[PDB]
Amino acid sequence: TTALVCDNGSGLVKAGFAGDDAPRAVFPSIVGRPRHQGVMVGMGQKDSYVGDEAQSKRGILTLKYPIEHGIITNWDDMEKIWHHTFYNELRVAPEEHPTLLTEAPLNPKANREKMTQIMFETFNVPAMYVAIQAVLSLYASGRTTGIVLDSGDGVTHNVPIYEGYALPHAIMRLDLAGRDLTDYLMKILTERGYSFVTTAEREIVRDIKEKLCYVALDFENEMATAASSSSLEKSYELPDGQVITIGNERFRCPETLFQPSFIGMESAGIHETTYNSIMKCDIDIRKDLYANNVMSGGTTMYPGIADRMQKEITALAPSTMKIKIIAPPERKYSVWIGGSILASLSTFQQMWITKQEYDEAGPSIVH
Amino acid sequence: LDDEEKLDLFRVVAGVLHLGNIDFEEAGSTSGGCNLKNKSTQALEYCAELLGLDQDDLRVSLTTRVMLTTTVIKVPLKVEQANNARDALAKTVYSHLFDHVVNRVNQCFPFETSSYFIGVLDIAGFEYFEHNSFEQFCINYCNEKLQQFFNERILKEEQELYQKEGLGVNEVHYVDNQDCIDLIEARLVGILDILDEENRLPQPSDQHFTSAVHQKHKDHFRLSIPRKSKLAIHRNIRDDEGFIIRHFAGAVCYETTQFVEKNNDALHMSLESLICESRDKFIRELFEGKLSFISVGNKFKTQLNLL
Amino acid sequence: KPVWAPHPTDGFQVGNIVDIGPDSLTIEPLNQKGKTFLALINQVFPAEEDSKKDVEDNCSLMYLNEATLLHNIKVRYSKDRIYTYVANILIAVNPYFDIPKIYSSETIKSYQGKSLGTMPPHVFAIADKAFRDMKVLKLSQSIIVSGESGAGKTENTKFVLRYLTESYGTGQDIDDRIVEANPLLEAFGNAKTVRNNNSSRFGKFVEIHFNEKSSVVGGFVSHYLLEKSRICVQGKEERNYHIFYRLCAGASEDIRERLHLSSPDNFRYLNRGCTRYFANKETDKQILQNRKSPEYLKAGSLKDPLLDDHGDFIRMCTAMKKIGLDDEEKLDLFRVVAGVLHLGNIDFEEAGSTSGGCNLKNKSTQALEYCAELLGLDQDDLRVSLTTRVMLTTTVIKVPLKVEQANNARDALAKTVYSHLFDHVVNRVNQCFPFETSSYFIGVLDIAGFEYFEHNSFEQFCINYCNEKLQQFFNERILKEEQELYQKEGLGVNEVHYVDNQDCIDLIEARLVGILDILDEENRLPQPSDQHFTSAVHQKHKDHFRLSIPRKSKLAIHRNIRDDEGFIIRHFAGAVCYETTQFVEKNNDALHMSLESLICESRDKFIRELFEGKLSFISVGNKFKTQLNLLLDKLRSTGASFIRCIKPNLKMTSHHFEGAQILSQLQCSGMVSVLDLMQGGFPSRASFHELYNMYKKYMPDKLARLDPRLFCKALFKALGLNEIDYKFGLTKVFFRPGKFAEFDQIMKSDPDHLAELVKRVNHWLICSRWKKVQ
Repeated sequence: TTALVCDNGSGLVKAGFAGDDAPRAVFPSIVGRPRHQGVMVGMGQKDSYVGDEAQSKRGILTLKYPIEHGIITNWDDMEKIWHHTFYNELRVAPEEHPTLLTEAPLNPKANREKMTQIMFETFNVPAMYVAIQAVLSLYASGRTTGIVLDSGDGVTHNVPIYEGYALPHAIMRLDLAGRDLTDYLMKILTERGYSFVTTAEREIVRDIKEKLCYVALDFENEMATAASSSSLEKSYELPDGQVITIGNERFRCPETLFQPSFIGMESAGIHETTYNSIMKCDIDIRKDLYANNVMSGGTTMYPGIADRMQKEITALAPSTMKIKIIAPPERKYSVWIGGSILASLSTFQQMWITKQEYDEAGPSIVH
Repeated sequence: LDDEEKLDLFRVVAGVLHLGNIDFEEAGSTSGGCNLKNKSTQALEYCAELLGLDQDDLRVSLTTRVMLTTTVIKVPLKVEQANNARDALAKTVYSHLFDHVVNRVNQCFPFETSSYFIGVLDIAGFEYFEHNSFEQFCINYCNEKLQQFFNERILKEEQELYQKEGLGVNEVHYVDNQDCIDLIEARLVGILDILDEENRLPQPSDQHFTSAVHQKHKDHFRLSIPRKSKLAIHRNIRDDEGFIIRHFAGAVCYETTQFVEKNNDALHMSLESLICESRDKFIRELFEGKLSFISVGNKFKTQLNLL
Repeated sequence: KPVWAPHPTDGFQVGNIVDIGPDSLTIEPLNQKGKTFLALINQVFPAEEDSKKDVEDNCSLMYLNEATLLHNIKVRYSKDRIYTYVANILIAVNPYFDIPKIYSSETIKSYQGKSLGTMPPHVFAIADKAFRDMKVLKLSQSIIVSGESGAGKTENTKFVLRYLTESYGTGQDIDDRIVEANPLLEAFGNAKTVRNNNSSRFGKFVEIHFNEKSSVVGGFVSHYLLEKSRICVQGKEERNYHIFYRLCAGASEDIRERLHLSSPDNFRYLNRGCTRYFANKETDKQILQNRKSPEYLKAGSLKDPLLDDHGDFIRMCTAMKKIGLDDEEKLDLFRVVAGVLHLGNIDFEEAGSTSGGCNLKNKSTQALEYCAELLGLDQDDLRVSLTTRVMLTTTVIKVPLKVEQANNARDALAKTVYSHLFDHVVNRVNQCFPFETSSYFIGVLDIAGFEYFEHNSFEQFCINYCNEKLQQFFNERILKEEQELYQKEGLGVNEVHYVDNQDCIDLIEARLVGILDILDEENRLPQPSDQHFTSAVHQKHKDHFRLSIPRKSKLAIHRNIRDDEGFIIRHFAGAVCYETTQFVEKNNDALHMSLESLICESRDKFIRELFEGKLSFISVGNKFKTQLNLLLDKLRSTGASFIRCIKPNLKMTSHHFEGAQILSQLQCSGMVSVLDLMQGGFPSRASFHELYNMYKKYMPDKLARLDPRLFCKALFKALGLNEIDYKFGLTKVFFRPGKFAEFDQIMKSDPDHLAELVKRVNHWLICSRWKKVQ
């Protein structure tokens, strides 16, 4: 019966039935084979632990996120993600539910085909649809116009939508955030002697990326107040008892979203990709793209955005034009609350691909 | 009814009046969010005194969508959804207040061991006006279901009686109104099955709902467009301003203005954990994750088919 | 021809076939037009031509199947003929009210010595047959009464024992002790289950001994299977044992203050499940206010037609003085039961000096003073016996235990005392009917049948495993032995093989690779796990046809269960999912050597009377497998008799027949399967007295004066039927396939021709008058 909304996060895969409250399953996507010899021999140990159990078994495994820069590593691990999710989280048979899968706005062919095709032949769902995560965040925001900033680990996106059409020539994909923000944070925490070099320990880095980071209002002036003796330094406690004091680097890492020169990539900041996508849209429509700037995803939950984003855009944007940046709480589940609204609406049941027609058609027409 | 309990009944009726005096605006930090107006601070102090709630906990319950990750977060609502939530909270209190008055009266004539019973219905007939809306469509829809009951109890049962008394009489078939029932309340393709789906849609529209009736039922003999009507009044109404349903009692045009607003009866979970959680004993006595918006037209269709 | 159509409410209803095709059998109901549905070939069964007939033996039917057998029982329920012979198996239906004269002593004196089939089926017609086999083949006979709990297996057992101590003489000076003792031992062993309020959680086996002179010499009652786990943990809708609610709702205030007893919610072994008492309106006001727990105050009494906890305490203490139990010894029996309750109130923690060790909680000091006063032990010597592992180097050292092993040791010590207490009560009762020089004996088994619930655990797996071993006994005693009898009576019959359940036996109890051989090895493992035990079943038996995973099941409930939360075993009675939560805990029955040198060493004389280096944990599942295979050796060594008791309704009231639950009791008892193998080469086989009643109505009064042995031999000779199609036996006529239906149309055809053939065979009997006399 009931449809299932499963969002193919790159974080943070999210899963839950069609409405009305919150996702049933959220997990950090990691697959990990055991890197040490067993010695206790027990046995009973699994060939690969998925999350959450692989986050209770850090240091005995080598964690591998299965989706890297929006590309799935292999469908052998992906199928195990799916199987784990449906069976050992949700507790549901795929033949009972038409499913809803998500993708990125711009991703290479045949990554949506091969996925769709394998999931139809392996799990044998009766119907399926694949939605881009940005469109779903507009349904969640309750707007029908605006440029959508969907920023999650490890692919961010910039999609302009106008009532209710999309402009293909203005959609921008940045591979800037968020795993590179994790790797950059790990590179500037080595600068303060905290040797977190290993794959597993990168999850601990991610936890300091969540909790302890903040953003400047202006870089140059926060660098000024950093030179002062004031307490920008916050003390974190580590699982083995160590106390880590980070200060300058604390606001330095998120600023990368406005200056990709910090990471050293040639691409320009969210600031400039916003302006350059807006100034690829037709003259009349630009008026309502301003003030319907909508943020989304988990990596937009740094404290100083959006009012950093606001002040910076307001400096490059035309004078006397009203700019509002829409950023609700809960942005990590924005996409999912989108999907819930979508698959519940009649008549869009008939925009699902059904198994009988798929049997004849195959990967054609999906895209 | 005690005079001290009559004063608490007057506090509930006056609390609905000072609930409607709360006006919203936009803000934020959330940036998208909803806040209240400056003129709604004196009105919120007198409203929370009658209801028996704290002012700060009622201000972030009319303006937010509470959800959980089990922590329990709060997500600010839109301004149109705030105005629909205040109006839905006012209709929710009067619903439980009307059921409380009949429960006080039913307690003055309690019954014990029963078997047979004589019911007495008192409901209005086809009342049509010059300007007809949603409530006149609910009255005429209830009259078409009662008239289909009268066609199977006055005409079908009666001719069964002519064949029970030795009269015999050849069966004469009546003209059914079942086609109107499978227009107004039809599953997936009915008018109430498109009206309740419009409220679930992001950015609802009265022009989109009017065109969806003619797009879904293009050919049905019971349905007509304002320009196909011969009555003059209907000649002033535009295509996206209403639609004509032909009933057994006549052809009635229904305007589509505020139809969607009237079909909104959303009961927000944060307001449920507020009206239940009131500090007043009378309100507690009155009120003694699915489905989002719940449905109003199918709430009434459930109570009509149960009758 | 009409067939039997599956109906949801009635199970089976009458209906014709009006469209036919593969998996498209369109069935129109009879006398209910319109409701024409479709079926499948395996769900439709043919029906009998005559609807007014009811047959004593069901092998006297023409179209034998489950729907024609459920209709014969539905008609004989209406005509009040509850006792019905199906082949060599007695089928009994519980009426739940007293039927006139069927239990009469004039009825019992009538039946005495009469041959089977000559007299109508009755409970005493099975007991008379298994008394003449004592003189024929001279072998001890075991009466095995099966059926779901609350089906009358104990009341019909008291009718069988009353016939044996009356029809074949007396025997015992006092009969009534055997009858009266059963509700006494059911106080200790009965509990409350989801299926039945009054259910027995033990398998009693009466052994009435006799001698070569054929007279009773006394008896011996034992018991097999005790739900020891029930003491420690109970289900939500279940109670514990029914003696604890008869002690807290029955016993006086000069007994409860002397045993320091409080309300059931204070005791750990009684605060898990249901604490409510079984009482009626009058008894509700009789129970004292201090005995009523807050859950009893909120939810009130439990209702049953028979049970009353305060009422059954008066009939418990009356039955104690009738078996000769002294009131001073009854007070020591109450001190042992109360000592198990204050044993469960001991709570452990960690400490130490040992640093790893186990200690007790502060709240367990007042509870330990009252527990050691009832048990008769010192407090300090019991505190370092629940918390240490005593060993020797011969000095004798003590090594503190873990906290989980302390909680398992306290629970194992509580189950150990109730084990020896249950054996002490049956030893006190067996002493009231002692036996002397024996040879022959008649056993009477009383154990429940396939009882499956919505939530199934370890004890439901022990009941279904015991039912699969008993059903493999029924497949080699009802099907194998019976076809040996067809080849002993000159019938011959080609052997038909049955489907064996031996593959389930070598799954549950297989050596090294069995489920109990992995469950008992899990408890020996350091840090046991329920996830490790569930994955070890699927890792060890990956391919077995009897085993399935929760995701491979189609039932919805099972769809909520996760892979590491349970496993599905397919049984002969159906596919049952067993949850793996607390399976390992229930398989723990470790008897620590320090506690053995404490319970034996008690200062109380009653405890001494009760209890009158290998193997570590000892085994619980293989403790019960030893006592189950020992009872199998007593069944394979004795002559068995098969009685099946069918419950007609869940309300337990007279004149109510549900038809859907009764059908499930025919499918969860092997009845359909035994009546498909047995059909073989001679599906219809009817006795001479049954063929006299069914066909005398087509005969005139004058001709009907003949005896049934002569009437059946003159009607067979008059028709001249072929012996290979119609076999004439000693007391029955055996019909080949399609020939009983052809014989019914002989009798329903040409009356003048049949009366002329009766005249011709009468002439032959006048000529064959002297030939037989020499």
